[PDB]
Amino acid sequence: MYKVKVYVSLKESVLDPQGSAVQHALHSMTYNEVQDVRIGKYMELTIEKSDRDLDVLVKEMCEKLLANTVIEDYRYEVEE
Amino acid sequence: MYKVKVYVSLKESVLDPQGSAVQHALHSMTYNEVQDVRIGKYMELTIEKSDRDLDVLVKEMCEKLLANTVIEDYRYEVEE
Amino acid sequence: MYKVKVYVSLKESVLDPQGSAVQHALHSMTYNEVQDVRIGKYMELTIEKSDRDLDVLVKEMCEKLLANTVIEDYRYEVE
Amino acid sequence: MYKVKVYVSLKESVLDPQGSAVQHALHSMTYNEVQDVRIGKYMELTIEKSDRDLDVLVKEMCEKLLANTVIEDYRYEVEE
Repeated sequence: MYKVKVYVSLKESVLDPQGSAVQHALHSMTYNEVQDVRIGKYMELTIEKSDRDLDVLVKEMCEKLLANTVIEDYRYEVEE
Repeated sequence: MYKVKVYVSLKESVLDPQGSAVQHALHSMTYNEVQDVRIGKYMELTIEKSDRDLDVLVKEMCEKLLANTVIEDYRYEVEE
Repeated sequence: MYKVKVYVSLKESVLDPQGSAVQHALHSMTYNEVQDVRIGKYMELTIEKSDRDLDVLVKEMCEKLLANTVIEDYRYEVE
Repeated sequence: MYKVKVYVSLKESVLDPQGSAVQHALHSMTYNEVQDVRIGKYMELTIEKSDRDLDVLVKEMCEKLLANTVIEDYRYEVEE
């Protein structure tokens, strides 16, 4: 069947307090050449396949659960 | 400037309670064609080339903070 | 619009002289730490909203042009 | 060991003749929803770990062989 990977990232225009806290921790570890950190979501979905189209299925699952379209962009991969 | 995306997931010999809660959530929405859900971390770093080897720098950050080497695996991407 | 990236690669069970030539070339350039080289195909397509299923579209485009289903594997991305 | 993938494509300020040919064939196959086609190179390399920095290594292999510095762009992926 299908192995779909969905990547979710906060649109550039939005701020990321968690990513900044991490960056700070990295500076706290002397890894001070990290001028900025961004934290997103990564998902591996093993999809069978029903009377529903692959693109519609993934877009629906993304557009309403896996992601919050007013703060995060996404892209996805597929391989059988 | 190097853009460094790190992808951490969880060994395949490790359960993913978080992924399960999601599969269940997706099924309740009729997306019953999801056989499994693994949830991972995606991180975009912005590095300013220093006196430290890039591969050395990335390996250390992942191994010491970004990815728990005991229950997770990782890979990364580099771009200028 | 769909920015779509398909990746065609020779199956592991197939030999790749081109890759082995490039690897040799590298060795000549003193990079002997390269124990192997595989050369694949990278296509970046822009697809408009179609009445057809994206996965279905790509599979067909590969099976009959972008990929020789006899010696190559593929995968793809969508944005 | 290191599985290294280098992705060379062609700068966007350059035409992709090889792609237009591909686009045409697809349109002839009736797949007219194809608005454009850019073709690139995919390369999987297995590299022994050395004192050398992967980034430097890759950068160099590209500047002199894998990728034409004048008309192409590259990025890469690393996994142990």
